[PDB]
Amino acid sequence: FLKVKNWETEVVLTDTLHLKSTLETGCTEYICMGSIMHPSQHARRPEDVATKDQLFPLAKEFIDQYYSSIKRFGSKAHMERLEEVNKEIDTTSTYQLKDTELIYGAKHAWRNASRCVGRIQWSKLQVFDARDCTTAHGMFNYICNHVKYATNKGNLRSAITIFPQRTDGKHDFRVWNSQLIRYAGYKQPDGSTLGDPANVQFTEICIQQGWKPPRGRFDVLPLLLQANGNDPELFQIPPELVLEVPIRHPKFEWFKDLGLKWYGLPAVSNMLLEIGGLEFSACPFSGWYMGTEIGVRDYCDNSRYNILEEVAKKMNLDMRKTSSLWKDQALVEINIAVLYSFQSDKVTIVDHHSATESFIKHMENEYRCRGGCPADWVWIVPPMSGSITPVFHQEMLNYRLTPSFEYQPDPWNTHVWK
Amino acid sequence: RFLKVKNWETEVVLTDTLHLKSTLETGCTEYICMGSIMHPSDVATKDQLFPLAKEFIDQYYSSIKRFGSKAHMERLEEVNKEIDTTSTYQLKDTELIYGAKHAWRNASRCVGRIQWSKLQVFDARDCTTAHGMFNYICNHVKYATNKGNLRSAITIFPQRTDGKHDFRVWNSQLIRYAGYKQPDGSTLGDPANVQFTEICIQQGWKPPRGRFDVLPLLLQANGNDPELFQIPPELVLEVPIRHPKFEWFKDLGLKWYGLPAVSNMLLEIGGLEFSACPFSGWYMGTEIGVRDYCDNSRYNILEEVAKKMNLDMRKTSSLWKDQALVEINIAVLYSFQSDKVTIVDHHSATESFIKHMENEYRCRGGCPADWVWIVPPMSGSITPVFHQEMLNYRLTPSFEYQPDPWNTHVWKLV
Ligand code: HEM
Ligand code: HEM
Ligand SMILES: N=C(Nc1ccc(CCNCc2cccc(NC(=N)c3cccs3)c2)cc1)c1cccs1
Ligand SMILES: N=C(Nc1ccc(CCNCc2cccc(NC(=N)c3cccs3)c2)cc1)c1cccs1
Ligand SMILES: C[C@H](O)[C@H](O)[C@H]1CNc2nc(N)[nH]c(=O)c2N1
Ligand SMILES: C[C@H](O)[C@H](O)[C@H]1CNc2nc(N)[nH]c(=O)c2N1
Ligand SMILES: [Zn+2]
Repeated sequence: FLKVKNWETEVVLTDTLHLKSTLETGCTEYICMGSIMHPSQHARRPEDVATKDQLFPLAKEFIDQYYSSIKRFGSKAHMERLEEVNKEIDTTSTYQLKDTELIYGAKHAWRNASRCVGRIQWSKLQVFDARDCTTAHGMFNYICNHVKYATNKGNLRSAITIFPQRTDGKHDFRVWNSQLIRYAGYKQPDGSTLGDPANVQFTEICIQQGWKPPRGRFDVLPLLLQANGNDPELFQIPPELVLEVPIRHPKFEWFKDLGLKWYGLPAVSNMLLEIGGLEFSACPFSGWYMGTEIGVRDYCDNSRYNILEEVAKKMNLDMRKTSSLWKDQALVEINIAVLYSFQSDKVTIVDHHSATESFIKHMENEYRCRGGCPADWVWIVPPMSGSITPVFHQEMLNYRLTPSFEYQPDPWNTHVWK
Repeated sequence: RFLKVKNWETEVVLTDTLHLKSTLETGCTEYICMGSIMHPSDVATKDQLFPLAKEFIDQYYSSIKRFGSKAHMERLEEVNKEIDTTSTYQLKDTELIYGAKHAWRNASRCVGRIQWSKLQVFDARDCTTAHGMFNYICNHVKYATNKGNLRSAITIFPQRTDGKHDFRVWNSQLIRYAGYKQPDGSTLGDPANVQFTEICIQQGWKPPRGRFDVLPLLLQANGNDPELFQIPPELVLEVPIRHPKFEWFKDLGLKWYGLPAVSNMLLEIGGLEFSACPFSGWYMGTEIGVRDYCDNSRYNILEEVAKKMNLDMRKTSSLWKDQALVEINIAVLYSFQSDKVTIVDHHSATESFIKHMENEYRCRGGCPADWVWIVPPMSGSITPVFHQEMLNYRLTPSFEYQPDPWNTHVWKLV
């Protein structure tokens, strides 16, 4: 047993779920790696060509968990499923999930994502089975339908589309984009950057693949889709599917003249979904934004759009010294505008006060029914106004449960072209 | 072996070898991280104390380029005789200074460590009575305050012996405002300090029952009952909080004290335990402006400030709390700088800490840092530390938490 305490309310919770932890965190009793971005390379099966004694134990564990989840441990269907997975592995070196197992696994990977403040929503996830896909054109069709369903004219719905699992590591399906909808970034001749600097490398690959860049500040990037290990292919998302929000301020009339906008649907497309030893290398998932992601990180990181200096100018703030807090003052105003703008256009968004409150409630729920909730304080606490949100004062235990979402390498570092 | 940390904003990568030198638990396991737990998890025997002392003496003589020297070997033998004959030993003055500075250098939660080697150490190990502790502390406050040009200092009282004769400052800081529960459930003054205020009152303190009453010192010498002392008011430097643009802000009636001086921690050097070791530096603005003034459980002034700002408080998404928070923190910094009382804003402090960290990695092989504490409680990602990977581990000498003394003291009178 391990207790976590909220230092604002004095609520103490007791964690037993961590006893089911599978993978190393990176920490030891002598060193804590809680702020390392990727602390551990402890995986569940070697790189590929997993033998029977390597894959079957992972499959048995997942099937066991699913059938226990539904109160059917030891049932005929459970025992039948085990022998079924045994035969498939024997005859194909892999196995295939039932539709129910796939949905269960995708929801539990989200439920297990310790870095995610949005998991109160975890069991409301629309799962699109795209395991019949064979080509980049088919991937594009599946993605377009995902975007259209999830956007829902601004009433955003959480969804995930699951493309065929990895077989041998040479026939991977991959979305080369980091998100389905991102803005381009361009290296200027003098040395500055136009657009989004995070995406300069990916933009150059698109350009180097034939994409004609409009060379603007908010150029929706094309999709670069790889099916069955083949060379990736470019597709333009139909603009009527890409919902965008112009950013204005409820007090500063001049704010709109900064020419800022952002897109409504965040859709992460470069993670790997791991279920029962199976690896889904293309599994784009989407929900909706917390305001700070755009207002604090996308707009105000120094290596991102870096707009703090410009906003502070128009606000006529004393920018001579840091102690005037001109950065902090402009940062607030920017995040007010982002929220006001989304809310004005009826595009789903959550502020960091409401999101963190919801997450404290989700923590309650999880400790009550499940005996714990893995949570990464470093990621859960919002990047502004940390201590006036409830999660700042909440102790959290972090451990790794399966199914899960994992990082994976950018495919241009590993793909051999044709 | 080596460990690498990366700054994701600059892509600077640093190599940590110093973590190999740690031999104290963090609390994490290989399968669970407790990096956000506030504290994870009578005194030492002869056999426990021998290697602890050896490691520290070895570290000291290595630091002065005298490892293996005749003086090094004689000091080890001298220390060993004392442990054998007395079950304990006494630090040399140079060792004490070195140890106190390195406890600071090793404090993984402290963002102000670029200053670590400029620490005035007051040796108070000859003190025997609470009156003596008062004198030592008044002198500390006066030296450290320096009419607003704050200087870092520590005063070190006698080390623990059998655990039955501890020296303790019962206060959590040397200067701190009282808090009073009211019968209607409200709180006057600082809610954080209600319990200690009650203790003082019971010991005979007559409270003014105001919003900013400087608490008395409650001082325990040699394990005796603690005794009350009033710090002379002219030694307590205070700053009235006003705002450079909101003329109404002064009418909030806010003030704070200029000298932060923590007095409830334990200083461990070579296995010796200094249970009374108050230390002082200067404030980072957010400590007062974000935590002291805006924590819901503290002075909790967000509502009143936001009211006077005419903000829409009907919905969170107006970010009225965030807007009021910045203005309060502007006022705190402007007020201290106008009165020429040393303070550091969080941007300047985090910037210096990154330079300190890099310097430490270059000259020492690492710098244990607790990201959860180093990142300021507001505007996190617009400071450089937010993007800095860090490694947390425990080196000694170190500052440690210890139980509040009223939970363990066995009383003597009547
Ligand atoms: C429903 C609304 C949701 C909200 C408001 C939300 C909120 C967030 C936020 C703010 C982050 C931090 C992102 C960053 O700093 O880059 C995050 C991380 C994450 N979210 Fe959620 N989320 C939502 C839905 C989902 C869904 C549907 C999934 C998957 C099915 C998911 C999985 C994850 C994962 C895996 C991470 C960790 C990312 C990483 O390690 O880089 N979230 N979430
Ligand atoms: C010189 C100026 C200094 C500054 C600006 C500074 C800044 C800070 C800040 C902001 C914190 C976090 C406090 C909190 O959030 O509660 C902290 C923690 C800490 N500081 Fe420093 N500090 C300074 C000097 C010192 C000195 C002189 C010492 C001891 C010799 C020290 C030892 C510590 C320790 C041990 C902690 C951790 C306390 C804990 O774990 O609860 N600091 N410092
Ligand atoms: N910071 C940079 N790159 C960078 C950009 C973005 C990210 C974010 C990674 N994660 C994206 C993510 C994951 C999970 C959730 C979200 N946000 C959401 N609300 C959702 C997405 C899908 C469902 S909810 C975003 C990290 C580094 C750089 C600046 C300059 C050069 S690189
Ligand atoms: N927040 C509460 N309690 C509370 C918890 C922690 C603290 C402060 C703990 N840390 C003090 C500290 C330690 C180290 C450095 C500093 N800050 C400084 N700048 C220095 C102090 C000495 C040298 S530098 C402050 C105060 C009240 C409560 C609300 C309601 C009931 S209790
Ligand atoms: C070094 C540090 O771990 C890194 O900058 C983290 C900090 N916390 C974060 N928290 C969230 N939600 N997203 C992030 O990208 C980061 N970055
Ligand atoms: C639960 C969490 O560890 C706790 O609230 C911490 C967070 N980080 C902190 N950081 C600092 N500097 N001071 C604090 O008191 C805290 N509190
Ligand atoms: Zn850890």
